[PDB]
Amino acid sequence: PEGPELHLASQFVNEACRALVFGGCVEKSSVSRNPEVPFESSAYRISASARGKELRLILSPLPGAQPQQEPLALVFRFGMSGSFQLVPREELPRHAHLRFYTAPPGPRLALCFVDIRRFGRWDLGGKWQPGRGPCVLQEYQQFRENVLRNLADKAFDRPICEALLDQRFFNGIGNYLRAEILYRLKIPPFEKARSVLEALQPDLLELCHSVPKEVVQLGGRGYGSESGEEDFAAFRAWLRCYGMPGMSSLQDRHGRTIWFQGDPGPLAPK
DNA sequence: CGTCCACGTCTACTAGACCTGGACGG
Repeated sequence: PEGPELHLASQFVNEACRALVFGGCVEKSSVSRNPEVPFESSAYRISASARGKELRLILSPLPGAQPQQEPLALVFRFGMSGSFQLVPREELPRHAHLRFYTAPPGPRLALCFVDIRRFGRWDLGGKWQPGRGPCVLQEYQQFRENVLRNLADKAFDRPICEALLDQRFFNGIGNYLRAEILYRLKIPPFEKARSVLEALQPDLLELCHSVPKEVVQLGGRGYGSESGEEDFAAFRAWLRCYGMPGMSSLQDRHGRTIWFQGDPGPLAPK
């Protein structure tokens, strides 16, 4: 999941749970390093919101539910494969590591946080991760300021392709979005970040918002989409650069691949 | 059978580590 997938996931939770009531406990699958979720209620509603590469769930007891519960918040990161699914209670799609169960009036479902590689995390406390910058989709102006007020930061000495993954200033931008963003403007991926940003103080900071936004409007599951699935053709078809034939690719300093076209830029690995 | 790759953080000292599974090579 990148920012758009986080957003689509939060909006899926909100749509798919609009008319559901949950009940019972919050069940974490075995070998679940992540913490148990201490929360029981006989009738609760679930909602979500996204920020950057994080997603917040809110568990909200209906009036009169038992045990007494104050609404609880949980914040998820998706790692390389996190996702959410609403499934029939007994047709659990492994490796569903956290499970929320509908309550009886109706067919029994489980909302699951499904994470094959188990790189995802959650933490108790509905708090955004300290240090993540603002959301490039939902807090653009803040996002933009937090970049321009901070170019002295040594994060900006790095190639622009690397700086774009720094979640302290580009919360939500991942590996496919960085290629697509840089490609739209033909900025070499290994130009220096500060040089490309100081020019501002659509440009690069605007495309950091509207590019991931385009993916959200495709709807569907974005990068998460499955072959042959209908939203997977959409996504593949939207990509112009990331993994496309006729593009170059190189390894950045952390071993992540940056796709691009043409000039690799001054700071390339050589 | 294998090796390599993948939408990202974490954390223990800039590499590894943490994971499963799909594509494809022999």
